[PDB]
Formats: sequence, C-alpha cells, structure tokens
Amino acid sequence: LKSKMPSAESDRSVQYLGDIVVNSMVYGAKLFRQTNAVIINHNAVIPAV
Amino acid sequence: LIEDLGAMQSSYDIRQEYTTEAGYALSRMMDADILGLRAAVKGLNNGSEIFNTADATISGASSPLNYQALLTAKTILDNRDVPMEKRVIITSPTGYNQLLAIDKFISMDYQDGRPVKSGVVGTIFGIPVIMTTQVTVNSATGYSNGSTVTG
Amino acid sequence: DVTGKKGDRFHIPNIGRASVFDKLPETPVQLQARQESDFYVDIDKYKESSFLIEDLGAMQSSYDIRQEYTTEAGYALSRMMDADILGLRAAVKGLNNGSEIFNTADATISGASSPLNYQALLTAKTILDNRDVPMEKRVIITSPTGYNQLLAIDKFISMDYQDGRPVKSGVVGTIFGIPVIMTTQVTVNSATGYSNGSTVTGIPTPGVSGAGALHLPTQDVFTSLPTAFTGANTGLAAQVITTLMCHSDWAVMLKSKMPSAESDRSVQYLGDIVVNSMVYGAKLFRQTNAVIINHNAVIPAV
Amino acid sequence: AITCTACTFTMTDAEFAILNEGVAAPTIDPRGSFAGLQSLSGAPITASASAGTTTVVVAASNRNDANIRTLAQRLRRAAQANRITFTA
Amino acid sequence: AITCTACTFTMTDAEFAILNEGVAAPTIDPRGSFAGLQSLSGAPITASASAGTTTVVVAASNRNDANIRTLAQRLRRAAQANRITFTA
Amino acid sequence: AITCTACTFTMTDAEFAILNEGVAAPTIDPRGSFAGLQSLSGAPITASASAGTTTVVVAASNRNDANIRTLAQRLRRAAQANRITFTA
Amino acid sequence: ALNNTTYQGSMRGYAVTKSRLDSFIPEVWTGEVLRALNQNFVASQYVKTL
Repeated sequence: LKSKMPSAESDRSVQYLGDIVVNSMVYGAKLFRQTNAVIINHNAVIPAV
Repeated sequence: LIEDLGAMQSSYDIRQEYTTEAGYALSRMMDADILGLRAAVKGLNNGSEIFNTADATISGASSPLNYQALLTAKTILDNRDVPMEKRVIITSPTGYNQLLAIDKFISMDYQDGRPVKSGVVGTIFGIPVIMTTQVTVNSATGYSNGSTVTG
Repeated sequence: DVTGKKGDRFHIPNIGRASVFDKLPETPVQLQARQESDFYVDIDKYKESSFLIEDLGAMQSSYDIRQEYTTEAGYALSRMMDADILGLRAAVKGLNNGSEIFNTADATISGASSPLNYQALLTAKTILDNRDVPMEKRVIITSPTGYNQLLAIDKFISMDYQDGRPVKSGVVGTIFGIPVIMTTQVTVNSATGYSNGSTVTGIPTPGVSGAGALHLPTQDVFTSLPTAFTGANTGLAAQVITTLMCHSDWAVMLKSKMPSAESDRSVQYLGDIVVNSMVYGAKLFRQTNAVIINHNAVIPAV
Repeated sequence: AITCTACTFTMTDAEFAILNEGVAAPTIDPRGSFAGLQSLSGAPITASASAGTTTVVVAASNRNDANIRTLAQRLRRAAQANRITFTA
Repeated sequence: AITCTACTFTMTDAEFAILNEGVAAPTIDPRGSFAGLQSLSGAPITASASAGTTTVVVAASNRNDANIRTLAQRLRRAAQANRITFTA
Repeated sequence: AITCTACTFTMTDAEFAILNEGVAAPTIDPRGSFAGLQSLSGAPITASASAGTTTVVVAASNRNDANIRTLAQRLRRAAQANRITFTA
Repeated sequence: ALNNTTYQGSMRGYAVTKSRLDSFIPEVWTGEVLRALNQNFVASQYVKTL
C-alpha cells in the first residue's frame, strides 16, 4: 500500500541560519495471497567442486 | 539541518550528499520492510516453508540451495494453481553462488549458457533468479541502520 | 597521476549512510549529522638505481657494459614498483574485516591445506558480492602454481562448462566473469625467498615481514602474510601462496615521477655516472574491494 | 624511532560536553569532535575526568601524525566556533 | 579553557642530529626541522638529552594548534624523507 | 680421479679488506673480487683471519679447474689494479 | 668501495630539500570523495503494489 513516496520538504531555519530538509515516506506492507510464496531455508556453505 | 556557515566554506556539495544519502536510506528501508515478510510467510504455517536438510526439519544435516529444494518449491507453487508467468527467486549472493555450484545449472547438457565462464546463471525452471545483498544470513546482529546504528 | 600536481598529501573525504527513524506522534524529526573521516595518501617513496662506469674497464672490455647496466637498472625500478604494489596483501590481511580466506578444511591456518580450487574462488566471489563490489573490473592475480592448479579443475577445462580448450593450449579462460592473471612476483610466502638484485638475496617476499624486508606497506597497518600452514601439513602442503581477487579500487598509487635517467661525467674519477629515479606512493584505497586466498603449492591429482 | 609520548588536552566538563555532543566524560560520541579519527589499534581518543576537569588524549598506539593534526584542527574549529578560549 | 598540557616526542640522539642539522640536543638549529614555528612567548621548541634519548617538547606558552600541527607535519615529512620509523 | 687437495692464498687483513671491498674475513662480499665463482656445493670461497693474516681457500667440493683459474686471474687483476705485490 | 674518508668533499652548508620547503608544499583536496557502495533493491518490483 503506497500512501506517500519518499519526498523531501525544505524549510529555512532563520533562528539557526540553516536549511531543514525532511525526507519522508508513508506505506504499508502485507501478504496479499497466502499461496503465492515459498521460503527455502538453507545454509551458507559453499560446496566443494 | 545544514548550517549556512559550514556549507559556504566546504569545497564539496554537502547538501547534495546528504540528500542522496537520505533518499538511499529511505529506499533501503522500504526494500528491507518488503523483504521482512518472509517471517510472515514462515508464520503462515500452510506448508510454504521448506527446510533444506536431510529430514526437512531444523535439526537435520543442513544442505545448500540445491536442485531438490528448488524443485520442491516449484511443486508446492504449482499444486496451488499459482501462475508460472511472473515468478521470481530472490536470494543472497551466497545462495546465487551455491546455485553456481550445481551441475544441472552450469553444464551445457541442461542449460544454454556458460555460468562458469560468465558468473551469471539464467532462468531456473523458467523462474528468473535475482541476487540481492539486502538478503543475508539470518542473524540478530548482522544489520545496520546507518553509520551510527549497527548490530 | 599527480606528475603535474604540487602537494604531498591528497585527501578524499568519506561519506557514511543515513538512518531512517519512525516519526512518532507529537515528536519532532531527528536531525542526522555524521562526523566523517577522510582518506589521505602521501608521496613517500623515492627510489633510485645508480652506477658509475670507469673508463679503464669500459675500454678494456669487448662488451657493452653501459647498456646492460642501464637495462637492468630500469628493470629493477619496474620490479620494485610492482613488488611494492603487491606488498599491500599484508595490509589487506591486517584489515581483519574478513578479507582473508584460508583454503583449509576448517578455514583456519591449522587445517588441512587445499590448492586454489573451485570452492576457494567461489568463496572469494561470494565475499566480494556480499560487499556490493561491482562485477566490472575484477581480477585474479596468482602465481603460476595457482594458475596451473586451476588447470586441474574439471569445471574450468571441460567444454561442458566453458568454451575454451585449456588442455590443448594451457590457457584458462575467464572464471566466474573474472579474468585470471599469472605473475611470477606472487611466490610462496617465505622470509628468505626473494632478492633485491644479485647482491641482496634471501630477503622476505613482498608482503612478508622479516630481516631485510622492503615491500611491507608503509602507509597502512599490516600483518605479515602467513609463511607456513600449521598442523599436520608437511611438504608442499605446508607452503603458502596468497592469491589476490580484487577490484581496481582496492588500492591507490600516486604517480609523482616515472623512472627517468640522468647521466653525468666525473672527470676526477674519469667515469660516467647514470642515475635512474622514480617517485611514487602506494596505499589501500577501499577497505572492501580485495580478498586474499591462502592456499598451498600442491598440484592435485586428477 | 620517533614516538609521541603524550598528546594531552585539558578542558572543563561543560566545554567537553559541548564538544562531545552533550555526552559525559568517558564516552566518545560518534557524532562529536573527537570521533572519526584514523583508528590503528582501537579507539584513538580516550577521555577521563575526576575533579571537574576532562583530560582527552590520543591512545597509546594511535599517536600518528594524522591523528594529532586532526585533533588539533578540530579543537581549533570547535574553540573558535563556540568561542571557547584556547589559552595555550 | 582548552589547554594542551603535553606535546612531547621521543627520539634517539642520532635521529635528532639528522633533524636538527647535526646540532646537539639543547640547541635548536634555525635551519632545522624544529625551527620556523610561531613564537608567542619565546622559543617554541625545547629539546633535552638523557642517556641516548632526546625529548622534544613544545614550549609551555607556545602550545597553540598551529605549533602542534606544524611540528607533527615536519616530523612526518622528515621521517618519510629520511626513512626514519615513526612508531605512533 | 684428478682432484685438487688444496688451493690456498694468504694475504694481510688490509689487503683482504681491499679485495673484499672493506668487509671482514668470514663474510664474503658479493660485490667483491672473491664472489661470482661457480657454486657446486655452497659458497665456493671461504676466508679466515688469524694473527692479522687472512687465508682464502676454495671450498671442499668447489675445487674444479674453472674456479681455480678464475680465482687466480681475479687475484692477479686485483693485485695489479691496487698496486699489491703478488709473490710466486 | 667508495668509503675513503681521507679526501675533501665539495658540499658544504645546507641544501634546499623538500623538508626545508615545509611552508611551500601544500595539502591537496582534489575534490573527489569516497561514497559507500550502494546496494541493489529489487523487492519492490516483485510485489503487487497499489
């Protein structure tokens, strides 16, 4: 769910003589179909030959 | 927050570097949140988990990503009527190089390319294989949230 | 190429990675600032080979002595430059960031050593890939022993896996997309197996510390390359060869002056003085672009 | 062998907290003026404080020229930026 | 108040003679590597000898960052040029 | 079989130092006049100094015709070049 | 060996070496910086997004 892509809003901090840049994103993630994914658990062994 | 005094004296475009780092960090966070759904897939408990061990459990002799595990995953997906046109295999570089060590994925008798010569392996069972560093060995201290937040 | 530059130190700032934080209610955003380090490189090596030839031996001899000395001086300067570059394997070992591979049974120095085989190259490629090192400009630099050990692997010589004839021609093709280069400068790591000319012999090989060492890194923290395989390893299995799988950004070389020759006439000595000189510096540039594989000098049976 | 036997600086706790991102004496903040130095044998900067005074030194095996130069430069920049007197 | 309370370097008499243009410990040669510094209260560099060891110290009231930085840079350049080991 | 049982030369320490390029007796200087011979069992030339005189002998298993001839020729050339007297 | 110390040399005084030119040899910032190596993000393309 894609509510807001990472975007940057800029403001002038005059009390600090600086630039405030805030990059933000808004989203959600879930499992749509519970049958369309499989996970395989293996090891990190590089085999011989 | 970037001060004007520091930015006017440095010979490098500090604001551009900071903006690029922020954008990269946000994209990386989004990608990692997407890839963290393997835990949800594991918690489904509908049979979508495969243990690549001798007895298909956590206490068996572990085996690398091999032909049998991929065939079992393909069979599990096919038995569920999952379409074959938009499938993908996402694995760590360790998994990619483990696939590089299987005879049926590197020999000309089975596949049309030269993975040993070129270092890249083509589609396996018609499913393209995608390598990402974002997937790593599952550990509780192997990830970082920037240069200051590690572990 | 700083041949036209004027300074002696060169600085390259580092940039880290930003953090991502959850925006909580009624809480201002966390501002992020990083105190970054810089990579500095010096012009600290100034090398020379010189010789004075007197007139008596020049005219009594039927051979062209000056040409031989000039040629060997130039060759020695090139050899010193190349060996100084190759001595950075000690710095790579001294990084202690997982860039060293022991090709043994238990991946330690006390295990049963194995030659440069399929598993070692695959492990090095995996280590480089896990660091997001680009695949474009990788290279494998090894001794002729390692290059010929690569000939004993069926996967690199059969037509079923590659498109060359290493058995016919003796030349192995590209391995995992990474070309393999053979050089005699990479030797068996020993403390008395290298020579600084015909008059200085028995000095340690590049990257190995000892009495008379000359190619140890001078700008990086280094650990001397291992010389023997501890444990039950004996004979050729106890010898160590350090192959280097690296991307071009693994190290940096400042070129201040290429070897150039200057001649003069010494009347008081009645001779000719020739001086060949070079100015350069060598340092380790990126901390992640090099991997060193420690194997043995055993040719496997196949 | 040219060795640096001591590169020591003394500050008050308030000024050290100003320089060390508000962190107390024995801890060096990664975002402070004492972080980001070239590390050769561990933490290059060590700080302590007993009688309201903070002593900041370069570590025993990290006293190369680059660390000393960078520490001096950062101390200058922090002192003149924060208007902290540099009596020495 | 940020004060540098110790900036000392230890050498051998031979290396110091190489760097001080062949002059002994207590005298600083004007053409040597320890000359040409900024003088705020007198001679900015002092040197002493004790049993083959020469200690070079920035003067008490001359320990600004400029003197420390320049001394470290001179020592680094001299060690690199003369092939003298600089063990931290 | 024709074997050479002894090939011995004797000189003073000063003359040996001239011929050995200023090096002492037991060490054979590789840029000297006693180096560069044919090696068959190790160092073909050995030297020993006693009572202010140096004795130079070909090694036990390196006493072939070429080594003897080259040693004699080199001794002759060095003596003539350095104005050193050779005796029958 | 050119090790005879009984002759007279021709060099006296001091020479203008790179060490005596300390104030004239600068430190150079070439303008190049070292980024970290960027990762590859591909998961977003293999998920149904709305």
